[PDB]
Amino acid sequence: LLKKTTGLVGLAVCETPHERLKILYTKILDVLGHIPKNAAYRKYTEQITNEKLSIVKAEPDVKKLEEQLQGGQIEEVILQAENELSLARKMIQWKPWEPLVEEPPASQWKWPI
Amino acid sequence: TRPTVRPRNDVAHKQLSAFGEYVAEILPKYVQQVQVSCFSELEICIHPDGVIPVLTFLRDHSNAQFKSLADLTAVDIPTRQNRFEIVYNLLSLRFNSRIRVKTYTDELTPVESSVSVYKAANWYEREIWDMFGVFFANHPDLRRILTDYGFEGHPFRKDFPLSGYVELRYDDEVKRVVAEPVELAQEFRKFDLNSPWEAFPAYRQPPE
Amino acid sequence: TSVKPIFSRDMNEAKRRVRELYRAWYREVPNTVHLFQLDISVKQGRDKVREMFKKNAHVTDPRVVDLLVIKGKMELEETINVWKQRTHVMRFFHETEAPRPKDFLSKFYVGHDP
Amino acid sequence: TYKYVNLREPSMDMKSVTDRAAQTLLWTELIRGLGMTLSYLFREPATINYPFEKGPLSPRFRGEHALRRYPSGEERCIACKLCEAVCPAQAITIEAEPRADGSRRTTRYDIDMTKCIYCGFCQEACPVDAIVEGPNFEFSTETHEELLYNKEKLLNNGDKWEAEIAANIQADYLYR
Amino acid sequence: SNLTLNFGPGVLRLVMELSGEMVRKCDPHIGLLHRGTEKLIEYKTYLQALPYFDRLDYVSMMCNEQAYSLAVEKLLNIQPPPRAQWIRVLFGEITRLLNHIMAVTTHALDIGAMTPFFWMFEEREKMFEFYERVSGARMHAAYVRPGGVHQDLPLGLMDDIYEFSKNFSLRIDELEEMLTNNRIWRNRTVDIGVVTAEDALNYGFSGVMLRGSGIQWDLRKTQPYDVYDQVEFDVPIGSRGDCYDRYLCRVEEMRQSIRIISQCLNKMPPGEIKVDDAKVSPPKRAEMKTSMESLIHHFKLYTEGYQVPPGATYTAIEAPKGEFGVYLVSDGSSRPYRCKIKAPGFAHLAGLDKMSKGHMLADVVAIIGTQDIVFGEVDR
Amino acid sequence: ASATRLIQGLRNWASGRDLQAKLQLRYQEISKRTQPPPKLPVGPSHRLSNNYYCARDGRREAMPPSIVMSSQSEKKAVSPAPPIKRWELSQDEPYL
Amino acid sequence: SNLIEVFVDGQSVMVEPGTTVLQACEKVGMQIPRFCYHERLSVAGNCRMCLVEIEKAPKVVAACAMPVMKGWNILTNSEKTKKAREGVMEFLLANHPLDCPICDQGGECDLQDQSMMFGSDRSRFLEGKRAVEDKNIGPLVKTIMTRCIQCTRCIRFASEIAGVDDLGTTGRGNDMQVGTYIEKMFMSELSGNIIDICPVGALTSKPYAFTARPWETRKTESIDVMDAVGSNIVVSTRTGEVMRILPRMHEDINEEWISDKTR
Amino acid sequence: GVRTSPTGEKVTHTGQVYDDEDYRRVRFVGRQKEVNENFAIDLIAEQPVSQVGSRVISCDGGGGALGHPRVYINLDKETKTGTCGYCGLQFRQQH
Amino acid sequence: TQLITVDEKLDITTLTGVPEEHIKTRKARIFVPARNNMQSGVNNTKKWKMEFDTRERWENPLMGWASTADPLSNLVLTFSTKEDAIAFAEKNGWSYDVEERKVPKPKSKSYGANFSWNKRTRVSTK
Ligand SMILES: CCCCCCCCCCCCCCCCCC(=O)OC[C@H](COP(=O)([O-])OCC[N+](C)(C)C)OC(=O)CCCCCCCCCCCCCCCCC
Ligand code: SF4
Ligand code: SF4
Ligand code: SF4
Ligand code: SF4
Ligand code: FES
Ligand SMILES: [K+]
Ligand SMILES: [Zn+2]
Repeated sequence: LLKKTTGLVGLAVCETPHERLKILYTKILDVLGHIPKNAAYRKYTEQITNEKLSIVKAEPDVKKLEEQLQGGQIEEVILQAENELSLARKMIQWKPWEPLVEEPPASQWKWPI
Repeated sequence: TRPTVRPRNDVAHKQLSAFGEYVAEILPKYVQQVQVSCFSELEICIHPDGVIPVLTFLRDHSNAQFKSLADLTAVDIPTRQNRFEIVYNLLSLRFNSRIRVKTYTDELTPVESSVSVYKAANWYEREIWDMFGVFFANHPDLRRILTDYGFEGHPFRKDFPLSGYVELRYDDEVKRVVAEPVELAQEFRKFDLNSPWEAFPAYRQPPE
Repeated sequence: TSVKPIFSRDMNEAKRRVRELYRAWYREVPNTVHLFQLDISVKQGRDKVREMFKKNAHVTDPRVVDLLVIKGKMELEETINVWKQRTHVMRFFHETEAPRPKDFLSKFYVGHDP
Repeated sequence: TYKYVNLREPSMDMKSVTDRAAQTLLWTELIRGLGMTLSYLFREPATINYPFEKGPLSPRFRGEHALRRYPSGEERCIACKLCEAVCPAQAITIEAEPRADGSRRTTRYDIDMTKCIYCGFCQEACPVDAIVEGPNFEFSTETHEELLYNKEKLLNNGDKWEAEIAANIQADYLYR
Repeated sequence: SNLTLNFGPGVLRLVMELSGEMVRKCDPHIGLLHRGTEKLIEYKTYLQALPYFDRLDYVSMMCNEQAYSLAVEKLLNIQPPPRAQWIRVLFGEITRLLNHIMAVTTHALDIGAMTPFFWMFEEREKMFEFYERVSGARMHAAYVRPGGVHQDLPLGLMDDIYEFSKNFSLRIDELEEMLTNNRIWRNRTVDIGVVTAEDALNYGFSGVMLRGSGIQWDLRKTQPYDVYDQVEFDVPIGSRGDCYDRYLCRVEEMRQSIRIISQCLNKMPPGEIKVDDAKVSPPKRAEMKTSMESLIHHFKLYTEGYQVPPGATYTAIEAPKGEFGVYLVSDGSSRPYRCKIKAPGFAHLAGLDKMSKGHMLADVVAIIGTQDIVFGEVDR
Repeated sequence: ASATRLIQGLRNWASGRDLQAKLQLRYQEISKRTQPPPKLPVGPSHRLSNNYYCARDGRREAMPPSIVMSSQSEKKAVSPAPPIKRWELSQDEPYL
Repeated sequence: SNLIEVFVDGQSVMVEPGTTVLQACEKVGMQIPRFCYHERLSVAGNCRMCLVEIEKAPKVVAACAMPVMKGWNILTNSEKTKKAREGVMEFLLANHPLDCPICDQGGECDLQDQSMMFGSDRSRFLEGKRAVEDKNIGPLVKTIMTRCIQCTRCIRFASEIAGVDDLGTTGRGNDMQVGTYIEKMFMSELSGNIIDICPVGALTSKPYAFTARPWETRKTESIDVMDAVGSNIVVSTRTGEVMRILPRMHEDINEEWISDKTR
Repeated sequence: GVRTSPTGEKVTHTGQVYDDEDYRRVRFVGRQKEVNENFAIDLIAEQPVSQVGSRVISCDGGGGALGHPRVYINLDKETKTGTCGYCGLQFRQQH
Repeated sequence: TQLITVDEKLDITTLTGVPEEHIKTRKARIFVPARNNMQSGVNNTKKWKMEFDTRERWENPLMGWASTADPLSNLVLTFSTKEDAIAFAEKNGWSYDVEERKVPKPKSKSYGANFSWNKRTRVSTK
């Protein structure tokens, strides 16, 4: 129907939201395959990305895709997919599935003192 | 317990406990404690090396989306060897939720600045420099924001006194506002208000 | 005993940063006396800079002298940019403050302070 | 549950384009603003004639402090120091002793009116309605220490304003 | 090279780096009203700490009272009575009218439109009469307290609030006649201070500063407090993120505040106004002077104060300037261990440097107007 | 209220509104400055029986925060709450 | 060892045989409310504020007097313990005078404090109160006996520590009055400690009377020099002026008492 | 019941007067020492002793909730009257 | 490596902004506060406190108020253990003195001892 505005300032209307979400979700899965399988970030993000990708592949309509992705406008769903891709690329470098780097001191989180 | 007692929200308590488990198992490298208060607020107590990886997670993960930095706070607790408790209050508008991320430092260990995650932090941790003396590494313009320009000390430290060490007056000899050691015409009257009877048995600490 | 540094790995890099901060203050003192139109000399302001550096001369911790260099750079940034007024520059010179009793006997005469 | 301020697309027929061109060239909204200013020119202004006319106040009004008495001349203050305990500014300084008939009475009741935040926590903490924050607000001074009230000043304020203070308390004590 | 203008000492210091007419850098120096409020709070009881909140956003007094009261009541695990909650929502929206009159009319006064200032401050004087009739003070009421409100409404106050509210929309209409369609007012606001939605979220903006950019967020709707889920109102949403849509959002929030005030006047319930836990709220003076327990509780609440159970909350409201938060830490005693005050104007004035880039020097006073900045809450 | 009808008509024409119906100056329509005395109600804890304070003690039902994780399968990924419901446009006045 | 195992709120603790319920709860850091119990006086068991539930026992026990049996689970925070405390506090405050603003005990009053902590927040007493004739026991102890809650710490102190046997209870029932029954002057060398151990404002310091108030006093821990005992004291000052002298607990010197010269 | 020191300075109801050699009298030079001349210790002595036929009397200071907390005064001593600790009104059992 | 080894004593006195007179002439006192003997409650004897030596309080010439020139006259710090207080005092260059915690020793209480057959611990009244 070619939505005129997203309503959010600085968030332009995406012309082809379905193909853009398919590209972003397969790119998230490609980046996310470089994480070990036992990492919870990989399991959880593959789970939610496969759910969103199946919803995108199942719905031709743009408005109904917005109501069942449940993330607002379709352009901020695209923006969140970009943020998840950037996050996964950072999580490869951080490697935060590793064990805890240091225990806190024994009364560090004791409240009240 | 209906009229005068605050009603407990068990649904939000269960949801925030599940999301705290979620954050603790996605990021076990930095998460030290996860707790949910009885009024249903989630606290993620982390190691200070994970200021940037945890906050970037909560900002960017599709199940978190904590896009708003509501507040950034230090708390001085002098009985801890890491006396400063750095507190991040985050708002997810997508999931209509708030989270608290807590870490710690002493006087000499720098905390990594989170301006690359939230630009909102730019003044807040700058305030934490001014009020508490916590240095933030890789901050763009870290300097004082609230105290006077030549101010010595960090006022919100609990060993800093209520009235300071200096006070100002106009001196007409030097034609200038001058700083002198503080003398009060009336001393602030310290009130010892604490009852010697225990108020809350649920918060009783185990004895020695 | 393994702590995280601020800028300096040891005391030599720390003394390097102290030394560069002293160079910058030494260069800045004549401009500070000029544009704040101070009633002190350049020699007197440089003596005050030397006094403030020698006051902290006993410190052997690299993180503490890193924070001292950071705070000295903040004071210098507040001086070069006209963020301080003349009053803040002259607060280093405690001119309206009467000299404190130094020896035992005059402190005995004036009051109870040790 | 939300509305869009400023999401109107203007009509592009020749009627509306000519309307906007006439507004641009003939200054129509400017004449509208001049009409509204001219409309207030012919209204009666809201100006009261101070000091002959006064701004309206309630009997709850928090003004100048006063120490009150019983209807026998005995002062109400029994030196309990609740008002200085609750005083958020620590504006109240109290010293007390038994006086010559053994009564628990103050020897010092100071209110620094320049520390005072005029919030009335002292009059609501007072168990005997001794300290009140009365109705006077016209007590500006020429010197700072004239606003450092001792017990004699506060008892004279009570004796000065009691005919008004008692009637204001009479109008409001059932809300307290 | 480029010009450096030090606009010296609400009160604000500004360090401008200008390149002719354009603004290259805006450095706001603050702390000119830093009073160390939240260090003073640590040496006072919770009741004693309450009047500091009147003096932070000093055009939004009872809203900050409400935020601090909600924080303390959350840590105390008690709830106010329903009439207290309706009085808090009524006076919170009266307070919102006060703040948006202050915001819009001083923002017009700083641009040059000086007359609707004088028109709307008489309405503001009548609302200060409402504060004075309910508490005894025109501005710093100390009225909304942890546990409810201090004192019940005097008889005849709701009729006068009705008589104010019945006429106030015409005052908004003539303000809007002076400014909204005025081409001079539009030239000073329409392309000025454009904030994208993502930058407004990232820079910690809240309130109208989000809603002017199209972000559908209002804490009275999303995270509702006292009885805001029982009142019906709309949330004005901007479309261009500029000074003009934020102006229109504040005008329409005055409209919706009048709507909420009508609903509060019609739905005010009977009952008590403090929580009937006398270990938190002080008893009535007639029973204080009659009952032994009531006198003991009066004594201890006005000298020690109530003990708050240990813990930390972040309690936020939709104040008229945005999200007003208290991060309150109790150690178990009757005094706050820590009270961090989150003000909207702090992050808004931090975002002033991005908002002023590419604009003129006369646009900066308009951007400092559209960010509703009171330096009491900015500096604490 | 004391304005003559010529000035009143000029004023209503210049504003474009009926100004006498909604005057910004207050008159006899406001409440009396002397009111009858109130009789304020009491709360729910003003009872002579079944009113033990331990059955209504709010501060003593506050608990320490439940430690979810401490450092001393195919489970579903969770969010801190369900996603926020999309706001509906105003039926009252959408400006559409 | 012959230690027996008891339970305070489920927590195990090993106590000596003959340990009371109150002392067993003290070993896990729980202070049971009390008025007549004092750990340096003999056990009276008559204020009934220490009543606590032992589980699987359908009657509260006086924790100051009851020895623990092996295997008791002491329920310090259960519902009927709290109801017992609220009922006993209600009876203590039924006839107690509304004197807290004019009473010197206010702010440092056990009755005020554990009325706040363990009692109800309001009154059901719709009657007139008793009023007791004041006694004259000397120039040191001001006596306002309407405030007396009849805990008999007076009498046990004067009998057991001061060795005087001049205080007692005359009468019977609600008319039972603590006093000397005659115009007799209680002037021991240790007579000022009944000001300390009186939990209420019935026995106050006549020199300290009306002058200060405990929240505004600064507490300086110091030493007596009035003799060679070296009694540990608190000098309580206010705005740079010495208000009074209280004892400090030193178990090996002055256990928690001071002489009247010291005081 | 105000009186006057030999310096000419009025003595307050507390009993405060500066000494003759005290410099702080200079604050009243050209100005006045504000004293209240309604001494409460003299005005409560002017009240007559209330003769009542009860053994215990109650006083709230008059006005109900406008007075002080209601206290109960024993009147068993016939040597001394029973004085209210708040308002200073004194009572006597008439038998 | 990203961690350095500092074997020096922890000293932050040059960073706290405290003037030298209120570092080297003050005596911090580290102590568990004594129980107010007006009351039997012991909840104020649970934590360690750090206070400083009381300096001069004099009479204000105008009002008679207590004037002070001591900035540290109201500074009372709370610590969970003695060692935390000692570490905080040594970190700030404060010369300190520590009083040990005085606990009340366990008493032997027997209500039956009030009514003994042959001991002096009989009460003469009850
Ligand atoms: C003796 C009395 C003298 C004064 C008379 C007026 C008194 C009252 C004045 C009240 C207002 C004062 C406001 C002060 C500020 C003014 C600002 C302002 O208006 O700026 C000017 C504004 C500026 O408009 P703007 O820039 O705001 O509007 C946007 C315009 N675009 C989109 C193009 C960028 O208007 C003008 O420039 C108009 C100039 C005057 C034109 C006069 C009418 C000419 C009509 C000719 C006939 C046309 C017929 C159609 C075509 C066919 C022709 C054959
Ligand atoms: S009004 Fe408030 S600040 Fe003023 S004396 Fe009373 S309690 Fe203190
Ligand atoms: S609260 Fe009232 S009675 Fe108590 S000291 Fe203050 S003024 Fe006097
Ligand atoms: S003894 Fe305690 S409860 Fe009784 S009047 Fe005195 S302070 Fe109040
Ligand atoms: S006067 Fe005090 S110590 Fe003596 S029995 Fe009565 S309440 Fe107990
Ligand atoms: S304490 Fe056991 S009954 Fe008094
Ligand atoms: K006593
Ligand atoms: Zn009386």
